Amino acid sequence: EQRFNNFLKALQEKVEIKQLNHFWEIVVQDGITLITKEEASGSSVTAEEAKKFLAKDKPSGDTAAVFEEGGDVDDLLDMI
Amino acid sequence: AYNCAISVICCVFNELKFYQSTLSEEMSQFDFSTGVQ
Repeated sequence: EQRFNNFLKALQEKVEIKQLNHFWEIVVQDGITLITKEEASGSSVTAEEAKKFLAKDKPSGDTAAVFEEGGDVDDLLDMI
Repeated sequence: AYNCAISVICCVFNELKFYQSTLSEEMSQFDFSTGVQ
């Protein structure tokens, strides 16, 4: 049980750091059934609630795009 | 080219990360008559 619980944590974070079009959103909306630990209750349910909603959104950071010599170009396109 | 780049940096990239009288009338009349300013 707990082994697949930490496996669930690992796979969830792995798909999170992965960026896909048909990403874990389909998995999560079907992962409404036990995507999180259940060996001792209490922590199990709250961890399930935390993992269900994947937790927030805010963009920040300069020169973080593909081919940084275009990141300044991306910065260049900010004046018109 | 670098001077022109400095100029264009002067406004854009203002932040960090710069991508590395009767007497006077009489005198004038005398000057005009003399033709010397």
